[PDB]
Amino acid sequence: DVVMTQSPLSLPVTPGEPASISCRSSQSLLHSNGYNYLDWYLQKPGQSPQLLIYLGSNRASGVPDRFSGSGSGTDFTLKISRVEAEDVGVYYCMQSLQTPRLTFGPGTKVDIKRTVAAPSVFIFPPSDEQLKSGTASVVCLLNNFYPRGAKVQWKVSGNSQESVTEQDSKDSTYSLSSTLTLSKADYEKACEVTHQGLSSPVTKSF
Amino acid sequence: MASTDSEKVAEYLRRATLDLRAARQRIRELEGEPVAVVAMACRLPGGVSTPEEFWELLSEGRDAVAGLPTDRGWDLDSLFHPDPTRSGTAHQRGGGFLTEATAFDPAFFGMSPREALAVDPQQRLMLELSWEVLERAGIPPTSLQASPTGVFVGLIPQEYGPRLAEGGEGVEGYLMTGTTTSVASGRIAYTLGLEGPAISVDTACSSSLVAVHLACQSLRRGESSLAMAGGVTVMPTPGMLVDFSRMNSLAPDGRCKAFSAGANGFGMAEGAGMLLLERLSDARRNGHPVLAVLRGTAVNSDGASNGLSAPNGRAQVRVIQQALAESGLGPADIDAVEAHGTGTRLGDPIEARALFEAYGRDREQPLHLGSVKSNLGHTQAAAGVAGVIKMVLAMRAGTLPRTLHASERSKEIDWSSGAISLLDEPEPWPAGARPRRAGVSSFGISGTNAHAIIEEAPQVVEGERVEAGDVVAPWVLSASSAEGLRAQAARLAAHLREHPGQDPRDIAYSLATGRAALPHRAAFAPVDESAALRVLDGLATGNADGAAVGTSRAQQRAVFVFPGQGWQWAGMAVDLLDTSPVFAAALRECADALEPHLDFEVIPFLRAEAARREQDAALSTERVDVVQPVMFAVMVSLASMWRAHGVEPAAVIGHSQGEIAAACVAGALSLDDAARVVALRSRVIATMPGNKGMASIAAPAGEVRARIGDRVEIAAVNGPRSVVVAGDSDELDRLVASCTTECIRAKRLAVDYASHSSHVETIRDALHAELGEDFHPLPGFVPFFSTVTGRWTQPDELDAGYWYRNLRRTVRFADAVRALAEQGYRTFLEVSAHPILTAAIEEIGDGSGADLSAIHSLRRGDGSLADFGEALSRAFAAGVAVDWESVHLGTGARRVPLPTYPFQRERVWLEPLASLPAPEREKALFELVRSHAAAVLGHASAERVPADQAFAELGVDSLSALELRNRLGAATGVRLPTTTVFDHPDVRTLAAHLTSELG
Amino acid sequence: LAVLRGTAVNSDGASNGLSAPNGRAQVRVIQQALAESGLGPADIDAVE
Amino acid sequence: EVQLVQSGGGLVQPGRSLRLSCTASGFTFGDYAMSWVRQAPGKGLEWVGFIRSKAYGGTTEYAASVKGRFTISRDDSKSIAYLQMNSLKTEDTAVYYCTRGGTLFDYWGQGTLVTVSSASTKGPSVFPLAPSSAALGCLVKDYFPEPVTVSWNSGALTSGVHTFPAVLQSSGLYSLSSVVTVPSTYICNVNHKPSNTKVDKKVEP
Amino acid sequence: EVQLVQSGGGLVQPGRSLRLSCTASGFTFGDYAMSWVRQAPGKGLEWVGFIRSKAYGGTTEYAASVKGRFTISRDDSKSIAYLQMNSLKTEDTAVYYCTRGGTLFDYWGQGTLVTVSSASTKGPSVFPLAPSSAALGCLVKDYFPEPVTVSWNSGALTSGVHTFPAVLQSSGLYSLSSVVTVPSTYICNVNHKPSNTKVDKKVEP
Repeated sequence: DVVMTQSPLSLPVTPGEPASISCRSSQSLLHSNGYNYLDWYLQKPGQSPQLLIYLGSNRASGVPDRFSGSGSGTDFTLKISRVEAEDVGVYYCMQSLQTPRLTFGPGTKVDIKRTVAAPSVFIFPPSDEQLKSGTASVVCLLNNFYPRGAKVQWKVSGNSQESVTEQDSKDSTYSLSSTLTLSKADYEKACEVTHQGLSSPVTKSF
Repeated sequence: MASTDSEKVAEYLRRATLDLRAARQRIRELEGEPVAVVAMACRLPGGVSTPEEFWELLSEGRDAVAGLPTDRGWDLDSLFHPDPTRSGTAHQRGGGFLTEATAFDPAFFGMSPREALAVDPQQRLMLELSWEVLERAGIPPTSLQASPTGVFVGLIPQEYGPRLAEGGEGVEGYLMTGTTTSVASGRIAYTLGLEGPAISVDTACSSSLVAVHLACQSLRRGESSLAMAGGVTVMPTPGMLVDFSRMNSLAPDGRCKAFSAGANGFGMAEGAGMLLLERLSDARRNGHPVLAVLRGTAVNSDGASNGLSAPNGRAQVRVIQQALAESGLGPADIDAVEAHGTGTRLGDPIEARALFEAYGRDREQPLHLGSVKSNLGHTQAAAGVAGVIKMVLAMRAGTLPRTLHASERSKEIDWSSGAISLLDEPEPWPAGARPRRAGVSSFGISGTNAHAIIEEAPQVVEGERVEAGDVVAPWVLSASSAEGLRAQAARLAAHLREHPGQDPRDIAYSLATGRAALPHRAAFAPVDESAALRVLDGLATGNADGAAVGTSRAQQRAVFVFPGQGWQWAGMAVDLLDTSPVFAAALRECADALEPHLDFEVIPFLRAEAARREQDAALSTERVDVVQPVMFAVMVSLASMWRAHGVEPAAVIGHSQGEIAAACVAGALSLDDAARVVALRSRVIATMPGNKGMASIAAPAGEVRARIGDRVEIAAVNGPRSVVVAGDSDELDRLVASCTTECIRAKRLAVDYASHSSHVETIRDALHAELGEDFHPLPGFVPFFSTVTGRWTQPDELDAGYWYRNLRRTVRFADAVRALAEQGYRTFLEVSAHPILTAAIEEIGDGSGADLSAIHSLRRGDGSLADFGEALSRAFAAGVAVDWESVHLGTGARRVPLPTYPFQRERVWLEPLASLPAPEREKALFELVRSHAAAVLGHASAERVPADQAFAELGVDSLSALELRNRLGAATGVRLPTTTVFDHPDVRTLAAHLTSELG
Repeated sequence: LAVLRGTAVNSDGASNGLSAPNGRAQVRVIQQALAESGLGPADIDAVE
Repeated sequence: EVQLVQSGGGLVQPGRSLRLSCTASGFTFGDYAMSWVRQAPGKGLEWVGFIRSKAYGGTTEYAASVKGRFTISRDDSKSIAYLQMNSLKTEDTAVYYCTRGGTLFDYWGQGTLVTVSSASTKGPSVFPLAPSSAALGCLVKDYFPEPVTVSWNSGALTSGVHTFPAVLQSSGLYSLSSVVTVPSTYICNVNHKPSNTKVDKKVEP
Repeated sequence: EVQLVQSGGGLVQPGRSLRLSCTASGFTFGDYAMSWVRQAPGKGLEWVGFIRSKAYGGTTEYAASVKGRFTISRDDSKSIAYLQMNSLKTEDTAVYYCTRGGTLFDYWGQGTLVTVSSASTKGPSVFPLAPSSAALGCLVKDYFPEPVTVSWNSGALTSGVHTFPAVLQSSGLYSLSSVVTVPSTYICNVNHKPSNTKVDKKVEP
């Protein structure tokens, strides 16, 4: 069969603090040679993917001493001993035992860590000139929230699109623009979120 | 699959090997990365002041041992008594002593003469050496600011001033800051601004070589990307010859008879040396010149020898062998060692036995054993960086010099082996298959032995191309004093008259990139090396001939002012375009941006001169619909040319249509946007003319305000005595008639329309129609000054309405340039083909604040690249911070050895109230503040202390600043704030504030 | 007794006086000895 | 020193052809089997294919998604790797990247934003976002292709400005929704660079 | 550190069973494939055999010279490699090494001197070498086994002393011929340690 490899997909890191991404493989990646066939790649945000670790633990030259690798083929653990602004992005656990490999895995979505923020829900009803243009776009903006595990539902669903920006610097939050590209009549008939910045559903409508 | 484990476990082997090939070349760069010797400065015994004038002492076999200094106030009479044990007497009757360690240039650096009086001659010379060793590497000594650059000086405590317990009269708080080897490495890293480790070394006769060791490893590890290693022993007291003589160790002659049967003692000398060390990778990547290459330096101690003074044999071999191992070389890889050769009848035998052990035991060719101390004397802590300079010259001249006083090879040393050939005749040392390697040994009196290995610079410099160019690159030179300016023009005429045939582009690249921009600049664009050495012979006397001279302290950012009509000649741009790829490209771009809206392509109209522009019912570009588009074509191209040679704007000021170039160059509008705008404003302005006209006149503006009438009212205030008035033919002609008879000449501009009046709004309909909303106002790239509101404003207001507004109200160019002057900028380049209104902003500066600097690009009937080299010349000379790595970005220019700064030396040796009458009060307090400044500055010559120089560049630190504010709080009887020296950085500012604090 | 993890030496540069201290040349030596020892600013418990 | 600079992105329609070139300078090209991977906008990397070393011989292993459509080649004497993309479809809108390896992707190219959309170049339909009673924003719906630049008060306000990443509709168009957060009357400007259509928006509740 | 320390040499008659043990401490014994390289006295190294890793099957590859005679094993929990040397003949007199690599010999261990000789322990037959008319020497023919040590003037003369490495006859015995070179009346004392038979020799022409 194929090796299924998973990780802590949404691991937060705070600068100056050791972090630890882990990988778990269904099959055994420790090949006869005594060498694990797992590789650790880094795609820093909007750049070419980088090779951090090959053969499970070996580190690829040019990769700082920070990226260590410890564990066995099945349960691995990339150990960053010092997370700076450079130790962020997507960390792909990518096997080598079986190659055809259609995917690099979901990848560990790394974020600069703060506490949990309250998502600021803004329901923005569409401009009426847009209703005189042939479409409708009510936009439910979700400003300044972290972590990014919040969805927007459309009640009173399915035409909704998705626009998240990566983490900013001085606030280190996320912002979502859930867009309901819509049609002329069906406007004559609400958004909320279930982010853990709050608990109760906060439903405000156009 | 992936060819199981055949194309995988072999794909991981080309990483685990290619990572091993890069993790092993990190270990060969953490331990044996060969560091370069980028430059060498030396002030050595005799006339030596450069590493080239030492090769004229080492190559013609001259001994620098002449006699004891008479400059230094040494007794010279109690130093010599027949009794050899009389306390206070010296045994050597001479020695190679420095004739210039008594003198120093204080105002050059941030040092008060009183502070420079307390500065130890060891650090005082190290400051001048630190500048030379940077001006000799092509590194501007002021470009190394807040940079990782270690300073590793090796000195000896000695005794200079008066014993600190008793202090002094003027040197009270600075005595400490002078007599401390501590600040003899930090003072240098402060004046230049270096942020690298600045450590001082004390190993006596090995201090310098041990300092190059510490520097070599600060480059192997990487702590500092650059280092200035080096050691100085200037002896300001005969104390050392009185204490080295009580142990009976100085040669009665002061001569270090190295390895000679006539060695009657070690002798002595005073001296200084400095090396600019950079790891070879960095040195050749940054382009810094590599002279030789320090490969391996080892430092060991003698251990338990026959006393603290006596040398050790095995310990010397263990450092002559540790250097070779640490450099990865063998005994047979070294062609000529530059031993200590201290000169003692005991040190030389053990030293040579050490050299017969680490080299001589396994030799293929005889080792060429030498000693710099024979030619110089034992320079003590400068010995080792004198020896590295003599080896680095021996490689750079392909000759190994003679060891003077070595004809009688010592009888106590077994030379029978023949593996060591004492250099008594200059033995050729030519470049060959073997890299030329040498070894420099310094064995101190402290017991610490150091040995460094110096390979020739890898001869990869070869491969340079050749070419020729029409760019007459300015030969820019500058000094901290007007007399230093006349001696930096005289020491270069001499170098270009005694080192002849150096490509003129190579002397303009070296004087520009490699000489700091000091606050007295001269710049001339030579066309030859006799029209340059005639200018370098007029700049030596002071006569500004064919050059541009200027005192420009506190000036670093230029503004671009944009003149209107006045260069009706418009026949100088042909010349610039024909000789300028950039002016023949930017002009094409702006023309092809103008043509989609105004068909007229400028370039044909440009070959057409005015001599060829008057036949078909025409004048000197009087067609507004044709002059304004081509004016713009020339103006934007000139502004792109000035930004192509490195001068970028700070603010922007456009007279009438220079607003449109404000749009273009400052990023607020594109080439197409601004081209369409002027082209469209052009056709509209071309429908009114036939009844209006502009009339520039110096006429009093507070008087033409009553003359405002007959439709002729002010369109622009171009200075105090500069007024552009605009109106119809009612007052137009009578102005001239009724004015020119009273010494007020009305320059009736050759124009046919009126702007900045109520006449422009007669085409308000077509002006708002044929401009359109397509050149959307954009926040651009440069600050800008509106000549409609007369204010520094945003770049988001330049729209169709903006052009109308500008053509509607008074330009107030005078108010704009004065707001520039008061705002922080002071220098303005009249970007134009002929700088009309040049003395107008000069008029502005003459009657307000400080005199401004009117730099200009071309002139009427002057558009050659020679006049543009002169434009860049007058821009540098007037303060504008030209970037010279753009003017020489490519011209076939290579660094050339040039004379360093001419330090105007003066002997600095430390031996052991006004009832508000008039502005006469302003200049009286001014003089009072100056006199109390040049009495807390130790300026015994109270005469003058630069008025434009700050209170941080005249050495007005705490002590000076505090006592100054106290002197003023007593003479003027005021309560000056504690941070006054920071509140008012200049004596001008301080005097103005004090005379302004009257109530 | 204790291990000297990292060290750094860094001149004040062009300060406002030879004895005058630099405020941003100490931050570059508390950060050179903190990036030569492989540590971070949160590992050092106390400062002499 | 090694580098794998790419070239050959652009704008095509589903059912066309396109060339992807991988200039390899720094290493012996013939030694490494080189891969071609693909980042669909904002999702994980998917490996397209790889050609084995000429010294190894072997074959050209492609994905299941692009077999019979893409073909990969290599040349040593001209030292270039090729992703020949043929019979394109909407899925190929992505940043194809060329890595030096077939199992160990050690080096990578900058990524070529190869785009396969059926749309044409049209300016933005700038639609404002009136505040409820708060933040103030403005849509950029129905523009194509990316570049895009929206600033506030014409690049005066930069604090609180959150440009919302390009969103593509089923029609092949793009939609940015740039919004500032500040209590008050603000200007948003949009300039579709391929078509040079700068539209300006004044917004009130 | 890795140290492959060996044990198990000695003296046997052709047709015996001898054990060679390779103590591996420093590396994971099961990853490498230990091999045993023979070096007959004073000639080049010849590879005896090697066991594959337990994960590589454990297949043992032997030489053509010792197939059906020697067998090689390995144990991880007791971490020892074995060369089981059965049916020895005269060829096995040699310094057997244990390297840690089948194709990539690494540590090599130390060197276990195994000797297969049919001889017995007898002292030297010290026969002097009279000078022609020059150098003065003395034979030690027919001793077994090596150790052997010969001095001159009973360890007083060390300059010019050449103790020729020993020599094997077809009879299984050893022969050293120690000779000094100096013009003259000298003594040579040979001490065969296994049998403790110290014979002394005075020589004249």
